[PDB]
Amino acid sequence: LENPKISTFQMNVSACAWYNADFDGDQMNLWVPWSVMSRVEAELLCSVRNWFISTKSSGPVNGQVQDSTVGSFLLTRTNTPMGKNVMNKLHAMGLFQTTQTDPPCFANYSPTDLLDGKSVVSMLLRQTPINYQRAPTWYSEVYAP
Amino acid sequence: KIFQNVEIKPFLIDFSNLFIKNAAKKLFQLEEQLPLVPVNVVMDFKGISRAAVHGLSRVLQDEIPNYMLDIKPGGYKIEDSTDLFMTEQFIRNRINFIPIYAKNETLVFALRSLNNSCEVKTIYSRDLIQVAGPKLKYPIFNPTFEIGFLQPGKSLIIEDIYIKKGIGRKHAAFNLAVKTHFSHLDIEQYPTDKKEYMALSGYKQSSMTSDPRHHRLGLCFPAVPLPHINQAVRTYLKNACRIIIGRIQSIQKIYENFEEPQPELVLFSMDEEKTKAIITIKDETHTIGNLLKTYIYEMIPDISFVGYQCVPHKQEMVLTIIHKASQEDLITLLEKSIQNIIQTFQILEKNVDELIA
Amino acid sequence: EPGGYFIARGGEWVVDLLENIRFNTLHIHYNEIIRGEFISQPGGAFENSSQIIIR
Amino acid sequence: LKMIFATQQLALNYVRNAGFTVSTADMLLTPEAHQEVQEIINELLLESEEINNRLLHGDIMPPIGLTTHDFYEKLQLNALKFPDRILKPIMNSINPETNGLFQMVATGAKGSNPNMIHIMAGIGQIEINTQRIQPQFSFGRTLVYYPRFALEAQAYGFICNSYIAGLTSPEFIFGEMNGRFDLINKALSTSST
Amino acid sequence: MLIPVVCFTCGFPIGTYAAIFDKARTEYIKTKMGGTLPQNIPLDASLQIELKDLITALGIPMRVCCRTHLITTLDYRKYY
Amino acid sequence: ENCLVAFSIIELRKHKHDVTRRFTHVDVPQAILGLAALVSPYANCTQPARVTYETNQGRQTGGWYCFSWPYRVDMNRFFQFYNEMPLVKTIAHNYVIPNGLNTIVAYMIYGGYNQEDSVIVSQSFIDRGGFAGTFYREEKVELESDIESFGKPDPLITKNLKPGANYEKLVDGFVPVGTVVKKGDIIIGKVAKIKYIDRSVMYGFDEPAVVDAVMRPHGPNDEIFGLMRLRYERNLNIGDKMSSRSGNKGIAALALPTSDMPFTEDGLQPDLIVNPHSHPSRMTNGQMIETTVGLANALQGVVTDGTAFLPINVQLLSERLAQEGLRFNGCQKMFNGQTGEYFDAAIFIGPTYHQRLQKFVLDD
Amino acid sequence: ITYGPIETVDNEELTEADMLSFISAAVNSTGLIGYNIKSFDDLMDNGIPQIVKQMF
Amino acid sequence: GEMEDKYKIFIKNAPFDPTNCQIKKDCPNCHLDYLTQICIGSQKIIILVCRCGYMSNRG
Ligand SMILES: [Mg+2]
Ligand SMILES: [Zn+2]
Ligand SMILES: [Zn+2]
Repeated sequence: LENPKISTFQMNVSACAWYNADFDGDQMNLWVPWSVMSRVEAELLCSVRNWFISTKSSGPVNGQVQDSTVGSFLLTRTNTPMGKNVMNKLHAMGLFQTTQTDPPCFANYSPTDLLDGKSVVSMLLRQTPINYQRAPTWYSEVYAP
Repeated sequence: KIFQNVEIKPFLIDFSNLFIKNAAKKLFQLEEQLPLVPVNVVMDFKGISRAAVHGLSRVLQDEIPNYMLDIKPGGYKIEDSTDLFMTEQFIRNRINFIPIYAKNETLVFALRSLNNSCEVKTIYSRDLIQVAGPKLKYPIFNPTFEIGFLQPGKSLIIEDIYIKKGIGRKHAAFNLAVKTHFSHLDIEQYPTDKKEYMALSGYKQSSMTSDPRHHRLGLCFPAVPLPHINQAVRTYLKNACRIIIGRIQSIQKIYENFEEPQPELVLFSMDEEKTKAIITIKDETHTIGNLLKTYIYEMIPDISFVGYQCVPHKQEMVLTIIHKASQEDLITLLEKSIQNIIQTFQILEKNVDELIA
Repeated sequence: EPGGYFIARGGEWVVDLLENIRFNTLHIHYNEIIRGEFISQPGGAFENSSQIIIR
Repeated sequence: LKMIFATQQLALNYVRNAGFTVSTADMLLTPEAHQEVQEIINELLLESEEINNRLLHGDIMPPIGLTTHDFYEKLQLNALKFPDRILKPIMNSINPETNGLFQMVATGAKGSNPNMIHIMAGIGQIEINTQRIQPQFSFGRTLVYYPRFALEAQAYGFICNSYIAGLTSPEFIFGEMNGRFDLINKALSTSST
Repeated sequence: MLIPVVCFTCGFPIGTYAAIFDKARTEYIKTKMGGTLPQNIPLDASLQIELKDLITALGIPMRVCCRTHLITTLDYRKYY
Repeated sequence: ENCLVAFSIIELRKHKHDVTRRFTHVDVPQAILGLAALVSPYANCTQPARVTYETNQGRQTGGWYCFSWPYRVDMNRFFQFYNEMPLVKTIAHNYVIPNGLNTIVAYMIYGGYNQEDSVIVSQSFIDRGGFAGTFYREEKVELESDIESFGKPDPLITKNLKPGANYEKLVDGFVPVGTVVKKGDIIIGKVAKIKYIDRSVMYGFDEPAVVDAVMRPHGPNDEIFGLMRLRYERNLNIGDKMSSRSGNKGIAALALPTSDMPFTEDGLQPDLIVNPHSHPSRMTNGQMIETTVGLANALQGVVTDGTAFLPINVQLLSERLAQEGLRFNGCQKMFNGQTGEYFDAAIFIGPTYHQRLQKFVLDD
Repeated sequence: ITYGPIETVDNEELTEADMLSFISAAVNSTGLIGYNIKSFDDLMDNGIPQIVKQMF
Repeated sequence: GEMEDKYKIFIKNAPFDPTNCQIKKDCPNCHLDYLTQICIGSQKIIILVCRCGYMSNRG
């Protein structure tokens, strides 16, 4: 961080599950390996991708927390209070201008063509095609009546 | 005529209020209006994108060169500033945020205050005396700011108070206009006093699909001379336009160097028919990035991708374009987009001169 | 400032309000299976106190 | 990990155009739905009073193994539980399509149904060590506010008020007792393990 | 230690009216109380006088932030 | 233990003709709380553990820590320039000076930088002095009786000078008051007769200070010792902890310029953007009621009393908003400052009293 | 002392904000830090001479 | 057992302790409108005592 006015260690909110950390005033240690051997095993052994699956519970550790959970709901929600949950080509493109992936192709879309929220998510999930079918947390038999 | 219907209205003191009248009379012998008043300006724009109108608003807020009063290093005389509570940090922050309407940088002021009485004495801005520069025929600030206060026996001497130039994006003491209104006049609205709609914004179109091209923008300028209101406001608007044009023209001298190896323009041939352009500009903001994206998109409706990013921790704007033409054709289209931006803002400045009398 | 503090070695110190046990009262708690203690004080807040334990 | 970040930006870039907020009016019941909650709570207290009137006539006979005290408290603990229908007046007051407090809870982003009930409808019975408030203020009083051998449910930690309505002094104290237990157990979290 | 030169939130010059607003405010409250001892005027009752029209007469807009910072800022000359 | 106390006068009036519940005394409910807990407004509408959190965090707040600070040489003490009476005050502010500001807080998701107990701050709010003050450290260096003395050491006749340090700043043994001391600078000269060994003092801190006041007083044994007061110009910056009176503490994570912050249709923009997800589990409802009440106080021109255990009605407090020209929920049409696009949702924004907790990132 | 009849006291208009004046009076008489100085005054008036003289 | 000596003093003092729970039930001895209810022991024995000396369960 080349801004001289920042003194904090900054990290993504989805990485806090590894350290059981939050941003209420927690402090964390950081050291940079200077040796070649210590530098190799940092990158090959101790990279945080190795702790994505828990050793304790064999399940995943990371995912969306609090804003990408409620924001992924709103994005893939079928109906908005304004009617159908759609966006034009410009706003569909603008969802991807930050993901740091390769941008999708929107060439087969006029400026007035509307894209569903699921259509935009499918553009991103096509890189790693998976098969999934469960009921969401949204559907609760408590709220159904 | 891209924009019409400017409405200019200064913020005046009401001396029909007896309490305000008496307080002004026996504090500053003030029976008239202050030499510098705030001015509210509301302008209607028609046939223009909100990228352009909001870029103009952002520039007028904190991306236009502005002037403040600063203290030169060592100008705060720790020797004869015997007062203990009026620290240099407190008084410097007080003086930086006094709004000024200055016409040259040469003016230098000084503050020499002595408390030789038995009561705490308040230091106002009428105690700042001009020591260098041509004599002011009109004040550059109001004389009613409470700069500080002195305990009995203490003093405050500050020398070398000069006029510093900057932009409010770097330090807020250079902010110019405060936001007072923004709306789109071509989008219909709900009655949001009803509890059926009180959770929605009020507009009848989602912002994901709406493309408004008729706007009303109201900004308040904090210190403008009373006999020159129209002359000041007009100037401000023109400068805003020009600032944008200048920045746009900088990108304009990058596209033309797409043959030379340049660090701010990177071109790829993704396939045998696709081309990717990446423009990285340091210390740019959402103003230029959004203008560029919007006008590139209007020039090329069937563009494969146009996007931009101003990450806060990187201090740069990165604009990515992916299109189904060659580098020659893509650069031609980019130059056309920039020429359209410059033409839009030249039209805006011409209409500024045509409207404000 | 209300005051109510001490200055020692140039620093400012406060004597803590101490949560002590009431005197002249029998306190019962649980080889030795019960314990009844008593800290008598002969009158006044500064006199010496003699503790007695009935086990 | 690369896809968590990428779907995080789609989610965050959507909300920067859709907006998301929570207000004080997201936590407020309709006057009609406020009466529905008071009816439900009076049913809880009426069923709690029926047990006490059985205690007055000595009609409470425990099973083989339990004493009269522990059978009486088990009857009270279960008679003062919020029915599942308590969410009818909560869900009648809110619009799930716009209410931000509901959407944080319903999507699993933050919060839970008891949190929504406590804020909006009522807190109910305070249980400490799966037990009510035990009289520790001199032999049959839980607080100085309630008489000795008080039979009302309020005397032992039943809070009829929601947070949005404002607790009273006895209800605040009982909730303070409940909260202090959790802090102490969380303090034993570090040391014991 | 004083009412700020500009609003902390938006930057409107609230300080150019601060001094007047102080003195006027004091006089206004003395009109609504009716000549009472400075201690016999309870603090909680002096703050319930509506200053909306006075601030409007100063020429200050109806912004939440500006009026918040103008009304609630503590003066150090009254605490020392 | 011989008393039967009615918890309030409302309870006593309820049982006025009740011969089966005869009270000995009647209580005033606010009496069950301390002075720090009475700072929090509508504290009975918050889950009480957060009231405990505030009682821990209220004393941690910066402000006017004393009215004689220029006459002191303190260690790690913070003086905050600007302080405000809360728009919704309580009885505790009849007896303690408030130390905070009535920040305009927007309760909204804005880019993901306020996630998990972080806030987005206005850089303009920071530049104008919001939660800005000065930080003070002290130094106490003594001498020996005719063995050691103060004075600018000379490298020729003094041994073991500290390596790579700056000795030039000294005048008559001390750096003059008003100059910037750096990392490695020598701040008190000191020579010791045995020829000499250099027991000088160096400034080992990351941020440069300024000599605020230096003095040569006498110790208990009537010996001259060096006393230096070091001051720091502390703005709010990224990593500093804020907190409301309900105990919702958070670290400043991002600072945006004026033109990047969100703004309502009327131009109102926040100083802090706090995540809505900090509310539902913490159940800090008194902060939301405070914003609702304080939003109409500002337009009305009044400061009202929000003491705990007073009768409140959030339905009537929300109608007070609609009578003042706002919406019932206190939410407004708001625009994205970066793009100029309106959110498809009214945003809850209004004045909430916030405090700066004295946990500075530069110290840690 | 024979106090007046309790059935003829007017309190039906006592608001819960009227009851905060009792807390005001209690804090004003008590003082925020009230006992800490009374203890020291008794120590410097009745405490130290008795402990010095009548103890050793 | 209880009611006899484990709580005899408390039971006899109950009609005078002001912190005891009163019950709206008439008295047979002195014809008083209210009685004092005490619930002692783990069997939760209920006793209605009166200032006149009345006591249920033949006391
Ligand atoms: Mg933490
Ligand atoms: Zn403002
Ligand atoms: Zn009887």
